[PDB]
Amino acid sequence: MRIKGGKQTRVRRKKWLKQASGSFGTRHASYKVAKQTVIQAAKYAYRDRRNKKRDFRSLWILRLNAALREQGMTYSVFINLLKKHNIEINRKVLSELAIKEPSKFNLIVQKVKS
Amino acid sequence: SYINKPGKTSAWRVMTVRQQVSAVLAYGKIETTLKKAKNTQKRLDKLITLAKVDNFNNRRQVKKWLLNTNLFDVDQLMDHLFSKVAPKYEKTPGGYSRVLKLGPRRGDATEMAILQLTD
Amino acid sequence: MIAFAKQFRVRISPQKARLVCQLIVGKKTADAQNILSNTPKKAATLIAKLLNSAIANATNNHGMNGDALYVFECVANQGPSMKRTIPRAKGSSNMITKRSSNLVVKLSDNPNERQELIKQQKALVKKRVEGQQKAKMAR
Amino acid sequence: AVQQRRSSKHRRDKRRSHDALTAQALSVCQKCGKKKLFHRVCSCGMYGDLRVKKAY
RNA sequence: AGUUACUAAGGGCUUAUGGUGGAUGCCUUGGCACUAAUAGGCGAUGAAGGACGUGUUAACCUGCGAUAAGCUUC
RNA sequence: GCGAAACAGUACCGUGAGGGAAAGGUGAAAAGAACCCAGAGAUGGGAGUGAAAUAGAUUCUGAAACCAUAUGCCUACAACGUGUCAGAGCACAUUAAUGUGUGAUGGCGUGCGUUUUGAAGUAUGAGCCGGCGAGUUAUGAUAGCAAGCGUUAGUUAACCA
RNA sequence: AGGGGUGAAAUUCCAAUCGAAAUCCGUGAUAGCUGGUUCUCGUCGAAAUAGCUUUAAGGCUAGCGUGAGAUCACAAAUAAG
RNA sequence: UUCUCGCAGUCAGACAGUGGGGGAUAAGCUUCAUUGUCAAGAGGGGAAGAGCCCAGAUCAUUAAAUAAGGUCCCCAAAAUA
RNA sequence: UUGUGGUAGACGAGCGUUGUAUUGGAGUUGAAGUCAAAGCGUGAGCAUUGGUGGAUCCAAUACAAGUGAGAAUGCCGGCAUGAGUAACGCUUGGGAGUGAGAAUCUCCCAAACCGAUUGACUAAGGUUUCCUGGACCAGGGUCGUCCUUCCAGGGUUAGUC
Repeated sequence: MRIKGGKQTRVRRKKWLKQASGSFGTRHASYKVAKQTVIQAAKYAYRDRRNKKRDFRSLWILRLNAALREQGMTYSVFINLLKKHNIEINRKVLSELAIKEPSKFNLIVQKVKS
Repeated sequence: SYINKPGKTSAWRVMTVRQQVSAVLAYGKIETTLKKAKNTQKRLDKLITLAKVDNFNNRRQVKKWLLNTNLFDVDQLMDHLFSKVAPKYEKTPGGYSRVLKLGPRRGDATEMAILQLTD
Repeated sequence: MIAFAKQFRVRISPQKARLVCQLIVGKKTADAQNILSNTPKKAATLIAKLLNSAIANATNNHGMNGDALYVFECVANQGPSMKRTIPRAKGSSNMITKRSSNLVVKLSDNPNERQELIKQQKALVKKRVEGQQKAKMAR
Repeated sequence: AVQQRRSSKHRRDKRRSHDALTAQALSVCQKCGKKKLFHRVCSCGMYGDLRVKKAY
């Protein structure tokens, strides 16, 4: 009862190598190497998915504090102004996108006056 | 190094030069490697220069620069030279022979060239 | 416009013929003969006959103009090789490969058929998508 | 001394890039229809246009 | 003076064309295990087995044996 | 699968005892590429038989590793286990979908198994690719779950139809 | 002619190899030492401590983890006294 | 964290703190007990660091409060006296 | 409500392939295999389509595995790499002719080496490597028109050795 699994192994390696593409040179030509490349790429993609949300808030803090200190006030001042009175849910990204919205940031700065 | 080919030293080259000048005197045209023609041109021109005078001292001198062939002997080549070739080139100051670059050899693609002479 | 001619792997290494034919590829036929005659290579002799046979086939069998023909592309493929043994010092043996190369050439009479193959592939993918989408019509 | 790691196809091709050859020379012979390279004889029995040998 | 056209000797990515290798897929005058009946030796009248020879047919396999790739009786 | 489907203990090796090879598939009928051209021929191209020559004797197909080839894009101030998250622009248009290819440039990032307290490791193995490649069975016991029977029942070893 | 021969002796040679040649078998000898051991997923999930050992690389028992059952608050912990 | 049952696994630990001994309160050293970590579990701070600090990760978020820790720039992150 | 770090290790639930067996279907109006493209899946996998392809399969269920390949300094086979790199393993030229093709073929000429040798009778051995005609796929460390290479035809003769 000889049982051959050549076709099964070939199909498995084919579907494994189908994921790997666009590598450097011959790297997307070896099954064993491409396996490690795919696994490492997946792990690093998970890491980037975990940390991009971590760094985007800091990016928006930079991009908004630029405008704030251009008006003569730190990002800390804006956070305090939001904190004590008239607490808003407007996100740091959306408040950063208000820069992309013309004639809007002035409305916020005049509104937060107290 | 230890036992190997004996090489192609300058003595072998000059012996081949004597052989080839004898051959070209016998025929008047020789096809071979260009580099050897370049070296043998000077000696051939000197022999032609010494062939104009036909003096027994000069005969003895040129005796040291011929060989034995089947077309003619050393004496036969010498007398044929001194009879007809000597007054042929008595009017030009050198440049009695011309080397023309032929096509590369089949074997090692050596640049072939033909040495020829005419009036 | 191909007029291909094959020789089916005479003994020649690809490393030696690839560069020279790519140097000669992409030009007319007469100048190709002139430069190949002035080429001190075994590849020159091996390819002169192939070029002449290809020109003859294009003119006679294919009826091509010949005056507008040019060498379309080199394809110097992996021809089957030979394995031999050689004595080696200290009483050993070594294996050496005698390499050969599949010989085949293409000739184009037009500045195209590079994009015509693209048209053929486009028709092929269109028939593919047609076969895929008409399956959705079985509702 | 010996090679430690095997090279790559692209790297070996970049190395072999200098193995490529340049174009040859080509001159024109008028009386004998032929494009013979420069400072060479003509197969029609001549060198350049000066007849010096047999037509071979 | 400042931006990139244009550069690529060559290489890389994407796409397919052709080439080697017979991998995979399909099959089997082959091997393997058996099932049930027989049988369990040959040979000095010189065995099996080899070498040799034999053909309109060179050589191999095979058949046979100078009566020789075969005969006689039924 | 017998080493041996193939003229196999043949080829071959060691003096020699002895050890010990690989390989099957045209096609339906050769119905074997007639005729012509280049070429000394081989070979190739037309041409024909043949449904088919993606069936041409390398004759069921022709995968992977490998070799080129070019569509389009990018690369010659460039310190990256070579990629990720993005992304200008370019060329396209699919199992039509925030599409695909590709990336000037920004952020981030020192392989796989291995055994050790442990390796990006200057610890070891791995060039790659394709197949193949290593916890079965015979009996007996124990444990778990289910069942049959079930308070002298269950069950046959062997043997026979 | 190999628990043999041979050896102006050196553990020399015995088919380029020999503290005792090669060949086939017992034998698939043995390997506390190396190396490897090929589908997916879910849940729980320690130790490198102790004793013994012709014993320290190993092996046996404990403790520990895990799974099934029961105990199920008198048991066990966490705080207060 | 009780008992029984089945399957185990580990003894070649290391590091940091405390109390030590030996060594020299020399050694990233040895021997110990205790408190935590890695082993067997990643992350941020710590210039990058298995055992230090904060801390215990189903997955997706271009959402918020934060811990350690930090705010001239590289590099998000404040000033007054 | 606890939740979804985890090696060893425990436990549970499934998937893929072959064959057998029953119920089915497709198939020269194209099956499988193969390659490709821009799908579905928690994953074992399932597809869909294009074409090679030219006759086999797939779907549902139990039973049984030469059943599930990432390494074993794994077995074989193929392929690069190194790399046009060292070497070509004790050596010249000219003429004429042939040859499609001349450093390598033939003939002639020379030059050079040994000459108690690079001489010759002949043994062991090789066991036809011998000769002629034709040719040069397989080897000639390139070369080949030639070779001790291949085919065809011949060839060693004893009373005194």
